[PDB]
Amino acid sequence: MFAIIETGGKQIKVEEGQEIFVEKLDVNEGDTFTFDKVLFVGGDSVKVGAPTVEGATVTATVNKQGRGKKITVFTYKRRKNSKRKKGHRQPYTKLTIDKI
Amino acid sequence: MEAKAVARTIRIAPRKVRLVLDLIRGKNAAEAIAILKLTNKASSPVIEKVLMSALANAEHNYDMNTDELVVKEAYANEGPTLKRFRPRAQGRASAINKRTSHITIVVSDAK
Amino acid sequence: AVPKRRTSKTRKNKRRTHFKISVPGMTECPNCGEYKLSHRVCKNCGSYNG
Amino acid sequence: KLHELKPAEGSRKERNRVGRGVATGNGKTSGRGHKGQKARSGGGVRPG
Amino acid sequence: PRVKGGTVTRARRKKTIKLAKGYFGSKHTLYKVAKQQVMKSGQYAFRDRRQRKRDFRKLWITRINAAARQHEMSYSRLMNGLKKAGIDINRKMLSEIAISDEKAFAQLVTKAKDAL
Amino acid sequence: RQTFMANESNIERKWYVIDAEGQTLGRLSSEVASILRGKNKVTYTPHVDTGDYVIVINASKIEFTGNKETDKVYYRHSNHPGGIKSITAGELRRTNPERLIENSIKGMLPSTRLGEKQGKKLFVYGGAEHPHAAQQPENYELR
RNA sequence: GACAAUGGUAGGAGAGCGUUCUAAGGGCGUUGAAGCAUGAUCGUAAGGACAUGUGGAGCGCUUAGAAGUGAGAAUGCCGGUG
RNA sequence: UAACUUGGGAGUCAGAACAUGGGUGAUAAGGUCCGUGUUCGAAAGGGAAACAGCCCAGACCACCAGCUAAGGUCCCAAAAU
RNA sequence: ACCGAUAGUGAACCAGUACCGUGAGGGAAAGGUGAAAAGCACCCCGGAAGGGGAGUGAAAUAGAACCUGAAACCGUGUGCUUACAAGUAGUCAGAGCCCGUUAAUGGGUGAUGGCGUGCCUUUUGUAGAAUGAACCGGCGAGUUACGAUUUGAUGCAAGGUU
Repeated sequence: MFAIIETGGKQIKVEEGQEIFVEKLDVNEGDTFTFDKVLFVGGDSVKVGAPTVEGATVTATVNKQGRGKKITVFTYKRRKNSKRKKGHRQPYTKLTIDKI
Repeated sequence: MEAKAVARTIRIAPRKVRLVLDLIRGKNAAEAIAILKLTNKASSPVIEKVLMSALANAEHNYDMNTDELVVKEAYANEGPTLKRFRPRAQGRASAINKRTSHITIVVSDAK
Repeated sequence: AVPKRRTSKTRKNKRRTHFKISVPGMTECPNCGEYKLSHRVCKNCGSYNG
Repeated sequence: KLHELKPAEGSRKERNRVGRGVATGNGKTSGRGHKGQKARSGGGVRPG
Repeated sequence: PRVKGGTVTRARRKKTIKLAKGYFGSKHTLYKVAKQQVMKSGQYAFRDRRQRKRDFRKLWITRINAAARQHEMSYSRLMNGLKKAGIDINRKMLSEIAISDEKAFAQLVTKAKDAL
Repeated sequence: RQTFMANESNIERKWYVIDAEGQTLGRLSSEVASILRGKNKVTYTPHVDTGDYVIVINASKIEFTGNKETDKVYYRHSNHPGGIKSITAGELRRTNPERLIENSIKGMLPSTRLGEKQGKKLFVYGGAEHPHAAQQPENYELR
């Protein structure tokens, strides 16, 4: 069985023992997290519904908390002598689904 | 082992020597010698002397048998050109590049 | 006319595909032992014997 | 201490350098606008 | 004092010639063609980072429309029924269930048929 | 992040057979094209073909509504100056109907390297019998 | 911590990176300086490091000062090479 | 939520199409000259096949999340045979 | 708080010289082995040039076409891919095959799908068949003196200062 959790303005399909990379959370490396919003559990014998299966809090652990790799945002306008360059690294946290 | 021999600032354009170096690259040694002997091209004797030099270094400089060697490498690099002129019509004058070349040959016994 | 535009070293290297020479078309003389051109005389010490 | 000097705050400024890049906004035309008599090395009109 | 401008121009012209490698021919060797190509590449990446999010929603919409016709619904009727039932799974998750659990897409389609 | 992408190893293609008797040209063609592009499969990946093979029997029975046997001319140029040949859609059916259906259906497939490899899975015969019995072609009903 | 704002030419305002030289302080170097080649590193940008090869003796860091201060385009000058 | 006064610093004085009130032309012109509004100029994104100026709408950066505007839902091509 | 061999004299070199002009007159370009010539005795291929050794040397890709040695350009070998296809040559998604790093959501190649008419200048408006550039490297454009005015700083203050 799997589950569907809503974390960062997105849904995610999680199974036990899977490593996920979600948006930044305020939990610290080594701790454990608990996802409340769960839209669909099961996939072996029990199905459920929504907007929220009242109960069924997935339990994970905070594996790492880091930053993606830099993407350079460069754009220009032809013949107008206007250009611009930025650089970006989006932070993330990596978790591991312990138990659904 | 490999033996090698070079001939520097041969006075022939490099892309005229690369035409006949491509016929003997890979062949045996006594076959490449006859190929260089029986070809019409003007750069045949020069490559033949460089090949015989690399075949002679093997007998004496590093002892090995000359009936087993194969031409492992043979190439021609550029060298310093010469800048001459040719006076054409109406006062003009056009350039002339006298190219040179560096012919290298490496013979190996496959070991 | 003049070339409208420069030639890549891809187009040049393609067009020099068939620009080459061939192996002299030679046999081995059965008197000199050495190599020779077929239908020509043995340039080494020897003759034709055709 | 000659290895630790600081001017009074607000006493020094960077001069401005035209003709060096488009990020500055003064690199091309050097703040002189497009073609005219006021855009020519030399200058404009007598004052007044 | 005179400044001879040495070692500064090459270091910034070489950062671009290596930021364009793989490019066909002179576009990875020369500076004035590699620079224009890298500028165009930056603008293209900017545009494609935003077209990607629409391409993938079209892909999900096609798979969920192909999965719903096997239960005799349209895609629009299935989505209307799911909205009314109050189920809020996104198209990305709905396509994944449709592929890896048909016994769960059956449940979703039954609820969306009963919601009218 | 989590979108399944079809690969050549995963693809399992089936064979269908459709009856083009008593049907309209364009209405049959659009559905056969949707079957050939593989938009009828939940595992549909845009970059690689997941479509099925189709066999269209009885091509001589497709019909046109209205005065289409004399109108609906088909034009084609030969690239030589002046040569623009034509054939009405009524003389093409009685002569070579299997080209009629083939061109109709292939005008609805994208013109890309993959839009040809997807369009060469269509086998059109005018007449009830087809050689491809060794492929076990299921019998598909248009809707 | 809450709320908003952030397209842009000409051009106006602000904050900055880097180059050569000088003063004062604190350092590195034949156990290998600068330069130069490669790399899968860091910074919001200009740009900053580190490792390896080479090379063969000089060179950075901090705080201030002064400028022959940063170039893809002028049918630009000179040299080389297609 | 602006406005005005005083001072330092500029650029601008070749405009364009569309809708509407007019002159001129032949109730011709992608014509020309004026009043009024929009957009382009200096504006990317979606639609109009393509397409400065037309319709919708103003990009701080990232996301393999959702709702809509003009316009659309047989296939090319997302959504009603 | 002058230049450092495209700079500084036109000239760091046997330069106002090769040269070029009937003449008056115009005018370049050319630096660097090593601490010490110790500047390769001798053997081998070749007619010689040129090598390959072996020796000098701390170093010979230091061998007089001598410090370093880069880019365009010219080659040799190879890992992945390419002969039914309409290409501003990339970007986004993505199998397969080959590797293994500044260890991190790794590097190389790219079957196939979507989107996509270079840069600068000048314009109401240019993908434009309007202009400029063959490519690479070096050089190259708002500055200094003396006055005026406004702003920031600092010292004194009915006084301020040569």
